[PDB]
Amino acid sequence: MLRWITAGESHGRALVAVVEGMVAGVHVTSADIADQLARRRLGYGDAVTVLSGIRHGSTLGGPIAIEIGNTEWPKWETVMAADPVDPAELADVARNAPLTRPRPGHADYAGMLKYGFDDARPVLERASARETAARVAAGTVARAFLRQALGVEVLSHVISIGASAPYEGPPPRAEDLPAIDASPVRAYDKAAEADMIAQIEAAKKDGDTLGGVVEAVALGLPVGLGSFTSGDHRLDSQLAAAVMGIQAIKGVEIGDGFQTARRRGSRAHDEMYPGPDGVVRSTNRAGGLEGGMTNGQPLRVRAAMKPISTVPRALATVDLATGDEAVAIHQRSDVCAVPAAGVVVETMVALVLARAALEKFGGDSLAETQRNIAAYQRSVADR
Amino acid sequence: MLRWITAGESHGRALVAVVEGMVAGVHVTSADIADQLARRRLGYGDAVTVLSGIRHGSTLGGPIAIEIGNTEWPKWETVMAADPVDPAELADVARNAPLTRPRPGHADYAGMLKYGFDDARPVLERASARETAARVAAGTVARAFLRQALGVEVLSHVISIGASAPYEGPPPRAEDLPAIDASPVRAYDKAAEADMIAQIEAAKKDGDTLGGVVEAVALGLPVGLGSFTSGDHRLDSQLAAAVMGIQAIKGVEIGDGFQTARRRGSRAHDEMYPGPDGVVRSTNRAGGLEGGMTNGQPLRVRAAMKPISTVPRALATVDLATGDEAVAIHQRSDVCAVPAAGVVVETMVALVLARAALEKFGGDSLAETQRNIAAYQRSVADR
Ligand code: NA
Ligand code: NA
Ligand code: NA
Ligand code: NA
Ligand code: NA
Ligand code: NA
Repeated sequence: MLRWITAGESHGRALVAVVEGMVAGVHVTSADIADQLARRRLGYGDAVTVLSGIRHGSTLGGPIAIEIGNTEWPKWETVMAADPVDPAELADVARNAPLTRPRPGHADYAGMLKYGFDDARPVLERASARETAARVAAGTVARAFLRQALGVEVLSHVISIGASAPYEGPPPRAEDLPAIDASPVRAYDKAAEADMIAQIEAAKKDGDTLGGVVEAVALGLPVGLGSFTSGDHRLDSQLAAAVMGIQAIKGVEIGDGFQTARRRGSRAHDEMYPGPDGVVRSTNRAGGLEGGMTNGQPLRVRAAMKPISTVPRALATVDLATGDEAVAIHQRSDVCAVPAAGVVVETMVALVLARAALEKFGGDSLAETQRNIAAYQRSVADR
Repeated sequence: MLRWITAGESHGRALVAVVEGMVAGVHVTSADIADQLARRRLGYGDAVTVLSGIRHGSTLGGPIAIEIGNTEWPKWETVMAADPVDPAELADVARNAPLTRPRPGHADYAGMLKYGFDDARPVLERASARETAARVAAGTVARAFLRQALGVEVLSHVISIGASAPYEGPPPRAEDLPAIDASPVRAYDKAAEADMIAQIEAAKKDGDTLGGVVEAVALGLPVGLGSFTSGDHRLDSQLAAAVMGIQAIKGVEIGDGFQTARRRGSRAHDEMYPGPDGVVRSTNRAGGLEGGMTNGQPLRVRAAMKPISTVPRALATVDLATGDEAVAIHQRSDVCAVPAAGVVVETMVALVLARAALEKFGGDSLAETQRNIAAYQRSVADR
């Protein structure tokens, strides 16, 4: 089974992603990884070393380990040293001071209590969204597989930021990605773009921060990934887990999501009609999933992100050392990370889709998986 | 690790739930199970046999197997026979006729293609929401554990059905459950109740069907279930998987969810203040989770359900046998199943919470787990 794991602290030496269970023969390079890491850095308001699992630009079949360096490591090499440091030397280092005032909205408080820590540092170092870089590295392998095996593309666009009027037009196609990635807020629609940029400008002036909604779209999927046989096998379950597990995400929808719940059955679903090469539909309210399976239509997954950067001077907290009232201090200064969150959602979607495809189509090498896919597609067409 | 699995077809002999990894010593009976199954039958518009794992009303520590009979089995005992039946005898049975016209919105089409079936019967039998009965049986064990180990209660109430004005007042407490369960639409609020009942009456008159939004609330949780250490360990990920995997669910939110994404950082989070016995908060926008962990506040999980019963004569489909146009025929006749969906969401929430509690607190018997919980609570209080 395809599996992924990330490791690293925000201010540690490096991050590591390991992907286990990918077939041999998938073409992927350090340059591909770096490119996706560059996309994760997009938005208005990462030295890669492949350590294992890839040879001469082709996966080997074994575990793929990717390291992502921390460029600021020299500043942190004592405070975040793996090995013991003389506590007296450490006592003279201002950077190593105690963080005992948890930020509302973050892991700090619950993580400190959970693990019995008197300092937020060990919590925030691992909880931080810097970890999504390691996710994106892993996701690159999944992306390559999906394209080479299935001709599938995963992209995203931003629906809303702050109080912007949500973009409710049709989703983009793959060929629209260059224009989206060139948008300061990775919007597909120019009117929504302007509205969102205005929201960011206003927040920036007010010294405030914003969240937003993003949509990942996966195109070209075969019918029948996921299953109806149990709750855990439904692809929507799997996608929900992968997307909700992203830092700052507080909601996930498939297709028209919560709006579908307000609609009558007569207008809620996607009717089917005859076509040359199979059943066709004129709507995709379902967002490409029915009964837990891909149905041939674009997969559409939406994620709601809370504002992720803490606001200066606004939020009351408690100094856990004393029990006294305090005010929370920020660790990040960006007004909005929604555009980049879209890229992270793409990654998580790709990983789940790749896993589901390997579950159905099997194989130990790409050529084998491809034969299996072709035979399945033939069997469907011959219906 | 606590694990659950369901088995059964809608018109098979019986359903089975198996729960593995529950501690010995939890008090739970067949009558408790039947009571929760009765709750699953609530809403305006199940013979239980415990086979293993419980002795004299106390769990044994091994796998708990619960069987739920199908009262209509005699009608289906040939059509759904496990063993071969003479195809000629079968050919004279109208009930065994082919279902080759997939219902929009259901598993039928994708499941037929996935598994190479020329009949929807094997798909709809397993995909059907009758399977949620087996979930509720399993969930009863989880509920008992949560109450006995942690004093935790899980309940639900309905937010909206069809185009009703959503209830956005405060959530109920445990002591409100009798009033909610006595409501025809399991609403906490009388004004919202009337609005929802009107929606159902209008749909019923029009020969249409409805979906809706429900909120599960879990009260009394300790701080620090779930973790920030990876995407899969975040409790919101786990809850999202469990809830989105329920039939007909198309969206999941934690706390204020998608609305949080429209708010500024200054008004999006729950500030902390000093209190006698620990940090206190005046808001719960987060819905009881921060950084993937319980934070002490009520857990609030919302689920969006599409309308789940097919509408007579409305939906075009295709006869897969011929390629000809057709109109979809329904398998269920209820206008709205939202109130009951709430009960199923409670179950899935309970199962995930019980699993997370056993992960942190360990133990093989309830008394052992309880000692571990008490010691943790003491250690927190002694901060
Ligand atoms: Na780590
Ligand atoms: Na190959
Ligand atoms: Na679409
Ligand atoms: Na079964
Ligand atoms: Na015990
Ligand atoms: Na609350």
